[PDB]
Amino acid sequence: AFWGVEVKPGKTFTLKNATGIRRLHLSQATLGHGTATNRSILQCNVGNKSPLLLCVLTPDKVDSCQLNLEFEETDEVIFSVIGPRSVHLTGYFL
Amino acid sequence: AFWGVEVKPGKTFTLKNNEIRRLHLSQATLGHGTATNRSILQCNVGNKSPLLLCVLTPDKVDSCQLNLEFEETDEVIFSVIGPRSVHLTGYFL
Amino acid sequence: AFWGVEVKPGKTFTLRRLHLSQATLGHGTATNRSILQCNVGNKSPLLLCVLTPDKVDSCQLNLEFEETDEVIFSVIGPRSVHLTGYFL
Amino acid sequence: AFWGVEVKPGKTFTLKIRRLHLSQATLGHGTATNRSILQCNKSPLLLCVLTPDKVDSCQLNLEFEETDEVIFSVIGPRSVHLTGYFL
Amino acid sequence: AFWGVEVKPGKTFTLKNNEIRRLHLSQATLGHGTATNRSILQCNVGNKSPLLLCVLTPDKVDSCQLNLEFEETDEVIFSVIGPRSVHLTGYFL
Repeated sequence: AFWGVEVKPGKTFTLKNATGIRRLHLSQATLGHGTATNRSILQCNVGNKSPLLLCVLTPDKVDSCQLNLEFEETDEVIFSVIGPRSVHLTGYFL
Repeated sequence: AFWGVEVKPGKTFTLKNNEIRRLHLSQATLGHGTATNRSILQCNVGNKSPLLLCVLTPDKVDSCQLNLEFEETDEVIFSVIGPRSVHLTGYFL
Repeated sequence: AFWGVEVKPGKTFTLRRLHLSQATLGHGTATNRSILQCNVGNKSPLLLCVLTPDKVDSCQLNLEFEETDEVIFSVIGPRSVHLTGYFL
Repeated sequence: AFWGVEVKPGKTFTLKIRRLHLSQATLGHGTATNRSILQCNKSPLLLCVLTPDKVDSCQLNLEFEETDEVIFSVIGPRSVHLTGYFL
Repeated sequence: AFWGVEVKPGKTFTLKNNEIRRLHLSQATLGHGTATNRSILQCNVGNKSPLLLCVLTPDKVDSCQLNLEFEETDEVIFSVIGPRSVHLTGYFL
């Protein structure tokens, strides 16, 4: 059931499917290790639709936060991180 | 299925349930900008008196959980009062 | 499904299963805190949350009610509290 | 469905009705500035810490049954209002 | 239903399913101590690379919601990096 991935500052995670589609519950975003003080923003693109901000993590202030989103899509979902430090996404499949 | 929209400052998003789904609103995140004044997320199902959903303060409370649910015949109008947009995210069912 | 009410400082609201999701501090310039209180019948009052202006302006509750008994929400403090949630 | 109890700074609460969902802990009335800790009982586990004028309430979202040990205690100067609902 | 364990600093707790239940991890609370450095909750499944679950900072963020669920064939290794323990609480099913 458990699911998780570290999305890195220049890299992107894509969630695709393979005729069946699983439903993923994204629960938590946690700031990764680093010394940089600038914030990291978690961003999401479904297809070509404009990107949506999921959360903002500020080192030593808001180091992790709840998301509780759910994904069961026919289009690929692209998570990206803008900022100096990676974001650990954790959750579970339904 | 995933759902989301960026509500710009001083603008309105309208949720229609015409052609019928139940939306779970999960998260509100402050958008990009340099302004330090707060943004308030507002909701009105009807021309009714608006109810406050949450307050986002730059560099203090940049996002917050909502966990509201909508399944209405009337339109639902979300609005943002403040200098920076609010990204609403959630999911159907 | 959506449900909500603004409980004014000097006022009480009286209430199948309602999921109370969110409490948000209302407009005003007062800096004193507001406390959300709940009286279910002759029972002693229980505190649901505390909102402090410019510090804790809203918070999750995630409570549920379906009560043959009358539920009375009240706010002690200078500013109103917007309660939001949903049925079922 | 609604459920709640004020656990006083020096008193223990036990559950004695359905599958209980503990949702919220709120600091009770008082002027004391010292922290209050909510504890559960076997070595006891901390559920949350509430600090006056800093963290006055917080989410829990745990599930209990009377079949369980279920011994809640509060260590600190101010009581803790536990609120939630039965399943 | 209730479940919980204190993961001591630098130590490991193992969630083992065999003989199979679904555990809902709800809450992480910082344990007793005077150290001001942060504690990080970490999760491994088998020999894969560890994922960060949450960060607890003394006197700032002393506890936080997790709402993770586990129902795996392999052991789950929780670990704490930092000076103070982390009390994990949750429930089965």
